[PDB]
Amino acid sequence: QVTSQNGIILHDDSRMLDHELQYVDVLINPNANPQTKERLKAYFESQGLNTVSEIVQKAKQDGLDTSKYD
Amino acid sequence: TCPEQDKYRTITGMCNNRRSPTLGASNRAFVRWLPAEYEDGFSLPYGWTPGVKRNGFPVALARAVSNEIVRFPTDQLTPDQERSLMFMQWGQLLDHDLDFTPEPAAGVNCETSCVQQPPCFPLKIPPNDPRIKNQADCIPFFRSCPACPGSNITIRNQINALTSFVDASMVYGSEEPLARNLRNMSNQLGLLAVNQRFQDNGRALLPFDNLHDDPCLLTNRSARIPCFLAGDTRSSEMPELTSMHTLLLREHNRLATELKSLNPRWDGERLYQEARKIVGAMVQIITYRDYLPLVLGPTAMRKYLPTYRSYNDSVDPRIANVFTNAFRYGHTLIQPFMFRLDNRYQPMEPNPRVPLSRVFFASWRVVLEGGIDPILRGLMATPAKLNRQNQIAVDEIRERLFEQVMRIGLDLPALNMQRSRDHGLPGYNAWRRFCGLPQPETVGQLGTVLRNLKLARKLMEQYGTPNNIDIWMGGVSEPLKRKGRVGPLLACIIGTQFRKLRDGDRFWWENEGVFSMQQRQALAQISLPRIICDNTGITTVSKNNIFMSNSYPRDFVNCSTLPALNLASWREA
Ligand code: HEM
Ligand SMILES: [Ca+2]
Ligand SMILES: [Cl-]
Repeated sequence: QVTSQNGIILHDDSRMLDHELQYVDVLINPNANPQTKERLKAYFESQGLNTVSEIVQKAKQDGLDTSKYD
Repeated sequence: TCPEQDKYRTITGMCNNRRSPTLGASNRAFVRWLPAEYEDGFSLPYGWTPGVKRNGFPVALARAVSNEIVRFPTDQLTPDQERSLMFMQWGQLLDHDLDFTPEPAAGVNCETSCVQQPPCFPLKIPPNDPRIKNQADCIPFFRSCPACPGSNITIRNQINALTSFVDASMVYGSEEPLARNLRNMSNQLGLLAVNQRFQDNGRALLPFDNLHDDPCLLTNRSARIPCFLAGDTRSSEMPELTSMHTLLLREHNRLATELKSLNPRWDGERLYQEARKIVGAMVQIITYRDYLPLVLGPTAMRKYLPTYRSYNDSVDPRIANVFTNAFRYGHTLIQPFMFRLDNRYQPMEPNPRVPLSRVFFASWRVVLEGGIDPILRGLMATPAKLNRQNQIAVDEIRERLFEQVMRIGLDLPALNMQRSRDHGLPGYNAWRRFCGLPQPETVGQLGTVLRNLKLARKLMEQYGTPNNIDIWMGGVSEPLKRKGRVGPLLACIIGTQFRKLRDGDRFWWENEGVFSMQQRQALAQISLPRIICDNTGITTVSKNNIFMSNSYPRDFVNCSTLPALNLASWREA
């Protein structure tokens, strides 16, 4: 899950990515494309992030800017 | 358990070969073409116990070999007048499709300590080192993770975290979680995710990765640009590499966009898989039609890469342990600067020649100092360094590797030799015998293999016998094949591995059933020049062969003269 070469950590699979936090904007959009909204809820459910609040908490815990989600 | 119908490769490479479904899949052990040679017969590298010899001779310190044989005056670098720096760069990008050998992260911390205790195998410092005056210091080194960890019953092997197939896995990933992270899940268009905060003259950049101690930030603390995210985890290691990943990401999205216009009913998955399948074929074509011939030269190319007949499910497509070390030959092609050229192929100011030691992990230079076009034009119109027996590798990588992100500058050539010992790779003569070539036992024989008695002496003085020469050091020491850029030993190892990757790949693009006849006719027209035209602001590009052309304006043409890939035959009936 943590890959490193020559001491330097190059990737940590357990850290949330920034462009994926923006998928929350689809989950909270009441008028979002219902087919896409369901795929994103399946995707996050697969990672053990089952509520929008669990997504946000894990983003903030991983150093991302979770303003916009007060 | 494999399906009997499947249109696309798996992300992990599982099920490529149906009777042996782990072959070439990711996170399995390298294959051994020869048996491991460890100091204790199963795990400890030669050079581990002070005073224990190898075949009756003392183990030369890797850093002393680097100092005495590899070092040379940068003054005297010799440009290769028949190779672009793009020849170097394709080589690295390709390596990152084929192999990555995991190691543990920072008992004792191998990064700050010089104690030899597992997993640390630090390089000790020879007396009178030109750079490291404290002989009690060391260059840090982590041993590669063992394939069967915690076991003496068995002989140590290492892991390949990547799909061995030439399948564009440095774009799409080699494990399914990361492969989903790379995709654009905001829609059904089949796209790779692009950076949301920055753009390169309105063209896509790679997304950002999320690292706790991000190294790209240390290279410029006030620019606060983190490392990029691609299929392979090393994509920010240098901006020339970043530019290639960025290039292929755009091409993916460009092809998925055309394909949707042609097949409006296709869902995102189909679009992603079809584009991914073209990108894969393009990496295969550029590699085997344009890159490998200029590595091996014609003789070796005909001997080790005879013409494709068909898929053979008895061929083992795994990467050999030895290949991960031999294919590092391209370190001898590295120029000590990154060259950026403007839209008239003239030095781009303020800094058109950045020393490599200040571009490692410097993702901020792509975002803030002008995107990927100046970097790509530097690659096409700057010559690669030529390998010569007294000018092997430059000090930017021998003295200053990762200087900005690390307590001490690493020595890449010395790491290659320490890494071959970590991996229990046999020495020079054993690989000569595996390749059916003369094994020199004496200095006069060695001088004749190399056509250089002066270099033969140096090697005997470090190693004691040609049996103990580390594979990488012996391989790059050989004189170059005609119209090629490696000697016979590496030509054999490299050619043999690429033959096996082609013939053992069920999804090789020429294999019956993969593409239609009309698709294979269309794919023959692709070229890396065209792919540059379609996805940047560059309108003048190298003429085929991109890897030979290196001089502006002599070697260049206008983009309008290059036909595009015709996607007509992907239209569904
Ligand atoms: C920008 C130029 C290049 C580097 C910078 C660079 C750096 C590395 C490093 C740090 C390693 C790991 C070192 C170690 O063993 O401790 C490394 C490994 C490999 N390289 Fe390097 N490399 C640069 C450039 C190239 C080029 C042009 C190559 C061409 C073939 C190339 C190959 C390789 C290979 C095959 C490896 C081994 C990878 C593995 O982990 O399995 N590199 N490079
Ligand atoms: Ca691969
Ligand atoms: Cl091997």
